[PDB]
Amino acid sequence: NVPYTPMRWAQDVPNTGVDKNTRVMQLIEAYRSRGHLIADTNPLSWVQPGMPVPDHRDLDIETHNLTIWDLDRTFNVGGFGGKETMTLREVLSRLRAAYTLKVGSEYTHILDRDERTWLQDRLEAGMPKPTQAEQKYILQKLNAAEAFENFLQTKYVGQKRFSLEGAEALIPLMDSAIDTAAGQGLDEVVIGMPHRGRLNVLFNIVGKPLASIFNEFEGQMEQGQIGGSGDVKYHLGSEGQHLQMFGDGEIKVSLTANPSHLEAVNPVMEGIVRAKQDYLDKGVDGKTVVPLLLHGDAAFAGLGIVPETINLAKLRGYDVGGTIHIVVNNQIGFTTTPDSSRSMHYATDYAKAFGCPVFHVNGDDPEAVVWVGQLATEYRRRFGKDVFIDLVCYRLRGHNEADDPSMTQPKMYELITGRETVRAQYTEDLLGRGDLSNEDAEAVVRDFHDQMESVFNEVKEGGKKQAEAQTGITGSQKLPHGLETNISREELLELGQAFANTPEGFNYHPRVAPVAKKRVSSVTEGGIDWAWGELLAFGSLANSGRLVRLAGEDSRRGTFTQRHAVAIDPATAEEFNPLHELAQSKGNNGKFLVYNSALTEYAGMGFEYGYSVGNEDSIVAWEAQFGDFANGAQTIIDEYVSSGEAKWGQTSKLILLLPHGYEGQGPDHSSARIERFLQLCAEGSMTVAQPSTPANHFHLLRRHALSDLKRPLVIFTPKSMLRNKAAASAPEDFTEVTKFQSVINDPNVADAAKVKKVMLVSGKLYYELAKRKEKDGRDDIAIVRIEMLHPIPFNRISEALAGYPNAEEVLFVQDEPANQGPWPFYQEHLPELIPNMPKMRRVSRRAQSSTATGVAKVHQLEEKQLIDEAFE
Amino acid sequence: NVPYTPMRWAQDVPNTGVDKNTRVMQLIEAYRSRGHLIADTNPLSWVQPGMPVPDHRDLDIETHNLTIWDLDRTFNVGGFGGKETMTLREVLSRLRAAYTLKVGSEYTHILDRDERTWLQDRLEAGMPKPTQAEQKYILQKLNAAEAFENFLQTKYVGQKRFSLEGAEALIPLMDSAIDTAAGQGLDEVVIGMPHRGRLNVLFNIVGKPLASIFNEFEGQMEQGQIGGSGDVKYHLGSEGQHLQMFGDGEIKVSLTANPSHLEAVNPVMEGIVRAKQDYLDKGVDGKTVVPLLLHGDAAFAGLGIVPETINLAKLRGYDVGGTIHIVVNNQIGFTTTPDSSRSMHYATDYAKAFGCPVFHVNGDDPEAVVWVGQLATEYRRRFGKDVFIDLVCYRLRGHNEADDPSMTQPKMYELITGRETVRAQYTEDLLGRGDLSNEDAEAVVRDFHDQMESVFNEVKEGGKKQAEAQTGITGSQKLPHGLETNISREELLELGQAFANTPEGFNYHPRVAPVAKKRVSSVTEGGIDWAWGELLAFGSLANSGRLVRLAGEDSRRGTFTQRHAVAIDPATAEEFNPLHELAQSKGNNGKFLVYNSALTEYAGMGFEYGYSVGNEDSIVAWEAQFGDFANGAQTIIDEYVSSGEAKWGQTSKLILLLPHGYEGQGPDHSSARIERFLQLCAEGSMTVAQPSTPANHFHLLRRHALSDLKRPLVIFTPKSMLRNKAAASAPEDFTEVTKFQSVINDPNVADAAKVKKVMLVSGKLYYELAKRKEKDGRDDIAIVRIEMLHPIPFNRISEALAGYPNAEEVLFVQDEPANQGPWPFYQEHLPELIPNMPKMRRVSRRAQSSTATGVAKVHQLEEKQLIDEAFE
Ligand SMILES: CC(=O)SCCNC(=O)CCNC(=O)[C@H](O)C(C)(C)COP(=O)(O)OP(=O)(O)OC[C@H]1O[C@@H](n2cnc3c(N)ncnc32)[C@H](O)[C@@H]1OP(=O)(O)O
Ligand SMILES: CC(=O)SCCNC(=O)CCNC(=O)[C@H](O)C(C)(C)COP(=O)(O)OP(=O)(O)OC[C@H]1O[C@@H](n2cnc3c(N)ncnc32)[C@H](O)[C@@H]1OP(=O)(O)O
Ligand SMILES: Cc1ncc(C[n+]2csc(CCOP(=O)(O)OP(=O)(O)O)c2C)c(N)n1
Ligand SMILES: Cc1ncc(C[n+]2csc(CCOP(=O)(O)OP(=O)(O)O)c2C)c(N)n1
Ligand SMILES: [Mg+2]
Ligand SMILES: [Mg+2]
Repeated sequence: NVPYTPMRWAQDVPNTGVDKNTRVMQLIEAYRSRGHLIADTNPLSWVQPGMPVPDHRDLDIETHNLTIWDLDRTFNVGGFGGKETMTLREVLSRLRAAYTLKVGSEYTHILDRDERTWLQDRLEAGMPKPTQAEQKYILQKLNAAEAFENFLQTKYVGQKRFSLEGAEALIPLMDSAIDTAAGQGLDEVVIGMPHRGRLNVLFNIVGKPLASIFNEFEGQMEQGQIGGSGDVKYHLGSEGQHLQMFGDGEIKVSLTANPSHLEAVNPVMEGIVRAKQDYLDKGVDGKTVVPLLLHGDAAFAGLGIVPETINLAKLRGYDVGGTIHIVVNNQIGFTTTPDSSRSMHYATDYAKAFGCPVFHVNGDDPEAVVWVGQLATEYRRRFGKDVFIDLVCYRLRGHNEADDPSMTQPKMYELITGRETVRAQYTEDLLGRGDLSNEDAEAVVRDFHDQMESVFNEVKEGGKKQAEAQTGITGSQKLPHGLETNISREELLELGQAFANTPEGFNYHPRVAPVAKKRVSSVTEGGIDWAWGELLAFGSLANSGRLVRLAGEDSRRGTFTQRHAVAIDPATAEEFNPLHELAQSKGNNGKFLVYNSALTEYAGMGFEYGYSVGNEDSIVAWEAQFGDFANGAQTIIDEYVSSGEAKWGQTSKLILLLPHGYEGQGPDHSSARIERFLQLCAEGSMTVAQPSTPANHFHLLRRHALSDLKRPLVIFTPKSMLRNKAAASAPEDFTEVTKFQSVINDPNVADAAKVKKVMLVSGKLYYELAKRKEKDGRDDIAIVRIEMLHPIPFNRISEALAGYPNAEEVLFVQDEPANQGPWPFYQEHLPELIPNMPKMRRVSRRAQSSTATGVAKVHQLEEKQLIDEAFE
Repeated sequence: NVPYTPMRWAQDVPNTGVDKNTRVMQLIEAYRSRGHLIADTNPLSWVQPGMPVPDHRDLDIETHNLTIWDLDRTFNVGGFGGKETMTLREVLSRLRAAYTLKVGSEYTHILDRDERTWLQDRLEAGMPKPTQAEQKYILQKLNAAEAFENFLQTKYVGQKRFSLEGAEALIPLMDSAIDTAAGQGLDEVVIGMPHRGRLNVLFNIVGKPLASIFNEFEGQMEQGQIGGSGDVKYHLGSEGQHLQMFGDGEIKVSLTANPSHLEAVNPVMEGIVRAKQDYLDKGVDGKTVVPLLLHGDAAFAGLGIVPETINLAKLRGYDVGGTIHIVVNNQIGFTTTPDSSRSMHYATDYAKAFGCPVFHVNGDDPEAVVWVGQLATEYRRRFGKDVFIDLVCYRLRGHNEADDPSMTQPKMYELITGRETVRAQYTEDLLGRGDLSNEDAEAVVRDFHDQMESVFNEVKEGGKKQAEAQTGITGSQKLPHGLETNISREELLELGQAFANTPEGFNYHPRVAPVAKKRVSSVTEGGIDWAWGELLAFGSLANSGRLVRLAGEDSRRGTFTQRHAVAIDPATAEEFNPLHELAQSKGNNGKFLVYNSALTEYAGMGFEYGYSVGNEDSIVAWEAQFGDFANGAQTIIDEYVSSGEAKWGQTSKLILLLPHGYEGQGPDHSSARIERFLQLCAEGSMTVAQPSTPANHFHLLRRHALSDLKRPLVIFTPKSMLRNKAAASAPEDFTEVTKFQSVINDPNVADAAKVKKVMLVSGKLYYELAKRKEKDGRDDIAIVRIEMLHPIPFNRISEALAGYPNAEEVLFVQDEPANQGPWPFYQEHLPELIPNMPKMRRVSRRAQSSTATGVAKVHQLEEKQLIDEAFE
């Protein structure tokens, strides 16, 4: 059992052609670059049958024209090993000790010279010898891990727990990293992980009490929100403190909630870290909250969310100072082996796309694992980049504790069954080298087992409660009754002037300058458009002292060239942000931050959800280029935004801005899928709206921000109505009207006793129906708008309908096909809530498999047909 | 304007320490590895503010301790340039000519020695000088590209076309690759691409007639399916032939349809290629259909689907022999620059994760572009791997032709406006070197313009038609009336025996052997379970002579350990596939292929959809581990599966198998979201079913496969009912019952005149209601099952209800919450279709924000409450 190729027999060769010093330098370079291919990093003596084996002929002395006859000759090595001269025997010895034992390293692909040199120097010095106290501490942590698993196995046999047996070195690795961070003087560590070994990390790293975990197994579950539904035990989070064992440091440790969908926590935990860093406010030399992210081997190589999130690492609105990644490589999926899971040689090969170092370590050598953890945390602090650790280990049982792995992997489980554990091997090694006594080794085991037995008995004394029905979360938060959302006239004029107070030698672009002038004059003469209404809302909130963040694709300029929140000078390329300047000059330390995202919907929306959870007092909004591209983030909508409160008691106030409207641009530029969002709504989970005037958009945003109702808000924004002059607003609507309106009654009814038809509408189709009513002189019709879709404002609709006492019909008019839009939701729910209402009649487009037509002339024909049908 | 650092002044250094020959060899290695960092590959003299500049100090002679005084000394170079000895002046000259001009190359990261040597040899030989005929051919293609763009600009000013101006060298690059493939003797080339330059590729590469394109611009659109809705002009496909210009070769060229969602065509086009290769059947040395895939720079770096699809390249059921990738790098997104789009230095850095070569080429040197195209196609044929080309160019106008790019990128568009085009530069170069006459150069332009003018006039003679309403696609395909789907008794016994005809020294695993015995005995004694019913269906179809493909996560064994389609011997690890053996021994050349996928839902389902389009006569099925993970493939469901026929006239017969059932395993292991699928259904777009007996599943699959209705099928499969003994089937149900049943009436009604309540149910809740009815002895109830959900079998439901003439109530019973499951769909539609039916009454769980509870005791309490409410 020796891992190297034997020395071969050959004749001595002449020193002609390429000199032999050149050949020894090429050998040094080959080991530094490719020595990881023959390193002792696998605990099993296992080669997977269907995977390609890379060529490693570069690592034998025959390929470089050297021979056994050169081993005692002396060569120039140019500073290698801190020496100018050396023998080939000593060169080989040093290379093999540094690159071929229990740690394999990849770092030669890095482009910067100072980075490479730092790693090379530390990797060739070697691992320093640890003290006896340190060694005993590693043994205590290994014992805790294994003991906890065995206890649960014995007391709860059938129950599913996802054990860590085979990979117990994870606990001392995570402990090493957190300890190093506490020594550097940082503030917090945030963890995200999957199912494998979660209950073990909660108890041994985060500090969740043991009574809580035993209660969970007996069927008593802690309640997050009053009337909530809950979730399984390996999807929950917690908080705690960590004290340095040999130091005076202290750090805070947190773990975040997640669903079963793998790798969906990656963008969410990045956002939590960014929000916490922004609140501390320590600058460019700060970045004092550390992200620690755990993965599995199959998931890391397979799912596309992983590289999509790593791509945000060095961008302006997303940087968090680097991420420490740990991949638990146990050489198997569920029933699938690596040959069917990836086309890369290693699972951690995405690192080479981003220019980052990788460390592969054997999971049966605990002292090497502790060294790699320390070295990774130091690299992050100095260079501010991502680092990857690959922990090679195995899985002792099946995927869960009810599965038999021998059915599909017979030969692999011949090597696994009946091994000795990592705790047993380490105890034997220390007793051999005289580093520990037997009394000590026996106390370590006895003490921990007594502790667990004590707690267990205490938990069984208390009787078990019986099951009870879950009530719901509708009334668990209060509604803001009697809140006024209008600003003063002085405040409005100041916001207007912000766009005239340019810096010293700044000029606008000729096509942007008219927009600025109109903003300054409109706050006194009238004609405020949609974009200006939105910015007035965010600006007012930033003045009062809040952090406002807006992110999305092309969101600084706007997709439809409507926003202009940051302007650029054509001559010098200088930037200007008016509303941020005004906010910083009022002495409440408010901020208005606008960012252009990368081209992603899954990672984008996930990052903003995380930001809202990490800072409860910020106002965050994510914008989509068109609302039709939000189905690329369906996982986030279904697993976090729509259902997080009912499952975990985690609340958010994220704002989604989704453009919507039927205008003839085709099936992928027409609908944001209102019907889908209204399906997800129940128990008052979130608010859904489609306003028709800039002032009403202003009031909706301000009510959300100033209330104490911590639930999300989904708005359906316009595309063509942005520049419609019948939709503009007057200044009195921002300063004398006090509240948001959910139903707007018809403003052009001469006499209410002559009405015989009522039309209900939502959105931009109002302005067409109104136009036609004026042209044809119809005094028997009244058009009523619905601005808030969920919840249903049934008291207001009832009040409006009651105002027309001679009505015989009610029509519901929409632009969308009959199986889309708000009609399905309203035809089900509204008749129950208003019993005395006449039967409703739909007027819409026919039902379709796609969203809309692809021909423009057909679109125009359909619209004419629709409006004609509405007016008999 | 010289691109190199000037030679510096220094003193001569002594030849001591590290020898100077060693230093010259290190310089050669540095240029081979990192010389692309200073290559002349950008047509503009532009450096983006905000992007990091890599260190390239390795490329100057000072860092290797050499000086101007060494330039005329002679050194040993070890075969470089085919010489044993050389001067430092000649070394530098050769390195600069190979690695620093118009082509930059990355290949030193490849692990195989033979690959590296092949590339190195061809890259240092240089580009061979082309003939005059070849040069004139390149000029014809450049002219065609530019001329077409200018014509459309002049005749249709406002209309959106997404021009290729700035990147016209793409047309000769694609032509070079297709020409090389025709010389190798291959069969087809399949293309997938986005919006940028699509109408140009359709006319100049694929051969779509010009009349068709002009008609599109005048509003006359070609119809795909009778009564279809359509799509915009830059989302359509076509077919054609390509003849070799200087050869006797011929090849077929195809382009595939796609939606606006970027990069969603990547898995679909890979599947099309695999299906075509399988039909030709030329073996391991075949792989004679070439995939050619075009991207944009922002999309390639940002979206996660790209690396997820590249990861399938070398896997057993997905390999297609390599893919040629082209990235059109025009240095801008929409309004976003590379500094805000990626954290990699180049857009093509994912190549380094997979071990593949990259070529960067200047888009204003057309002869170099043609060389790189040829070299890439040769590399693919020899090594069978992926290859990446980065074409560096610019965008002349805005994102579309209605946008002003100076608002946000002022300095970049100072360099672009008023340049001379690539056609103009190339014409000037050839006239200078005496390679072309003026008469020739003028004829090239005049001839092409005359051709276009001719066609245009012809198109305007014919009058324009007026718009007409679109009718729908419901009746465009026929239903299989009078088809019988039963097999013979002889066929059933033969299928059974397949599991007894083991190879010579094969034995089953002890926990798999009972399953095999039961399969052999059940075909004569009874008790056939769910999994065996499914396999009997697929086996029968493979016997008749069809290719059957089943793919999914852990689909060979089954997630619930139920299928065992391939078995493994514990002693030797040999594999056995019974139903494939039987099919190949019947002389119709049938196949049963089962594969375990990687851990992906987006790339998995996309690949299977593509397979169904590439071979219309195959039976393809994709399986999900649980139906709750299908929201990771929402793009494919919404943009391709649900709506492809109505948009493009593209038909498919894919089968989706989605596990579903409420059993107490929590919110991410309970629902496949039936409500979402029933929203997408209209115009008879696809079939949705939830069967309750193995025989009925058998008949459903066989009706789909033997009919001529080319639409998809979505089935909701069980988890616990897999092993329920009340659900098993007898042999007569496969051999004497002729058809599939859509409604199953109650089999335990003594007297039909005493019934006073009818219950409607679907799925596994039947077996609980039936149980209770027997226990309590209720003769006033009848339970009726619905097996096909869409379309609605309203004639059968009417017939069943009419059989009970004294009924007073109808109850609809489901397990799902009230805002989920089939109730929303049925409460809307069923009362209209059956006017005389009593009012329906719901019995279900309450409405919820999440799918299900997380506590198991609460689940049991809810189920009891539900069934009690049903029975008064
Ligand atoms: C979904 C959520 O965010 S929590 C909703 C929880 N409640 C329910 O779902 C119970 C059933 N629903 C209902 O009774 C109705 O839909 C209601 C009460 C929410 C609204 O019905 P109406 O009375 O017709 O609506 P109206 O617009 O008059 O609202 C009344 C008050 O509620 C407030 N309000 C209503 N919806 C919201 C909301 N989403 N956010 C904040 N305040 C709200 C209004 O500001 C108003 O305050 P005021 O009394 O100071 O003027
Ligand atoms: C969605 C698709 O795949 S195409 C559907 C197109 N048609 C429509 O949508 C029109 C409206 N729909 C209807 O009228 C009804 O829903 C129907 C006609 C589909 C079924 O009505 P019912 O008579 O209640 O159902 P039933 O199951 O008895 O169907 C009768 C016949 O239709 C056939 N059939 C029904 N649905 C399908 C289907 N999805 N695939 C194949 N055959 C089908 C049955 O095989 C049967 O054939 P048979 O006459 O040889 O016995
Ligand atoms: C997105 C998604 N797809 C599929 C699954 C089903 N699933 C659960 S565990 C698992 C295997 C995970 O393998 P690996 O990442 O190696 O985890 P390990 O069991 O080794 O810790 C799969 C496919 C899932 N939960 N989420
Ligand atoms: C999935 C998705 N997200 C967003 C968009 C919106 N969109 C259309 S084009 C575009 C920019 C594409 O940039 P690039 O890939 O460089 O293309 P180019 O215009 O340079 O050809 C974006 C974000 C889209 N169509 N699809
Ligand atoms: Mg694993
Ligand atoms: Mg681009």
